[PDB]
Amino acid sequence: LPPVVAKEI
Amino acid sequence: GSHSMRYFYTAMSRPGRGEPRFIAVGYVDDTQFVRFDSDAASPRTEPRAPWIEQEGPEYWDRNTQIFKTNTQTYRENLRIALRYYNQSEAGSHTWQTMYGCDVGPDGRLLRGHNQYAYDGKDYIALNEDLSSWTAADTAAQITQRKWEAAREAEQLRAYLEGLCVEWLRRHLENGKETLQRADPPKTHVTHHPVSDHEATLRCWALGFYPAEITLTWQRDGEDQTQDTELVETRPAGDRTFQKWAAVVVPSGEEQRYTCHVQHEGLPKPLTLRWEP
Amino acid sequence: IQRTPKIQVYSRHPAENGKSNFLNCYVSGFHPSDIEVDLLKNGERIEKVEHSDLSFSKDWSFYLLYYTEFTPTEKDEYACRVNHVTLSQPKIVKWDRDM
Repeated sequence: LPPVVAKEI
Repeated sequence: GSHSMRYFYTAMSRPGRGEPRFIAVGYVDDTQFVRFDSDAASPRTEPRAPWIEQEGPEYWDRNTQIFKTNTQTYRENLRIALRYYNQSEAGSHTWQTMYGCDVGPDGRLLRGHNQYAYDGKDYIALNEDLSSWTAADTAAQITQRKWEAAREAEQLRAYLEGLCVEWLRRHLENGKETLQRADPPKTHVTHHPVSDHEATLRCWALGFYPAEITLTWQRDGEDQTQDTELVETRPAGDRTFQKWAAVVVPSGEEQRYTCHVQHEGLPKPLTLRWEP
Repeated sequence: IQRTPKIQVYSRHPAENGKSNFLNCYVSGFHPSDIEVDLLKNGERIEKVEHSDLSFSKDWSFYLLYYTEFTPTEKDEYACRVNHVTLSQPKIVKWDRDM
């Protein structure tokens, strides 16, 4: 499974 | 024998031409197995390697859910970046991210990766301890304190040490026939006269996998680094790669030259010479 | 910033006139990602040309492989034409059976 990028810079 | 799973995300703004495009691809070593493109008619994660196809619909829909979320998060990152760098909304910009876990022969994590680049420039990266960050500039420092405050590194650590390596081990098992098979390079030396006093000796390596390889020319046991022409390893299109190293030698002296080939698919380092 | 692409034109298998093969144009080391690539046959553009999914190297530069099935001959000339924001005019690279 691909990593979740839920947090913005 | 040391393997890795990697995901590469690219998000690009294009003012006046719709919302930013988001593209994601996944690899196991040098084999791509998945892709996602927000620009596709009906955006959905698609298989790019035979062995992954057997995964159930749960896997695929979960993938699409993650990528659609990532698509919106990166559109926000593009908007946020304009503020961090005092840039106009009229220009096109790029965000790139790499995630990955390297595993050793026994399947345990050798190390995890997570790096970001804005417009092709390093921005922020998770350190090897998978607990801290390294910011490249003052804008990235903002992101760093922001991520430290939300303990993002801890969630990433869990993924890298958990899911990443578990799925990599699973992919390696299902795609064993190819992922765990090294294909040695087919090698030969060609001769091309350039002048009456000189000629080009080209050492070829074809049909090999993985891409990692070493090709060097030696003149009487001495490496000709500075005088060797080496082209970037290139994909053949059938999963294998190609590469060559050439050297211009004085006519008659070619026997003082030997081509050395190192590849994990070879029992031992090869040594070649032009055979007229 | 901006990086101009490197170009390599070559076939999948050693070329043998008459034998079906695959013509490749591999572009790498470029940034930004927008790029136009055409495979040429005697100056004209081949219509059915496919390409790999956008990806990039550790230095963040992008790479793509454009390919088309083809049967090399003695006289047919093949080439790759690339255009990128770093290029004033399209760059053309001829296919050399020995490269």
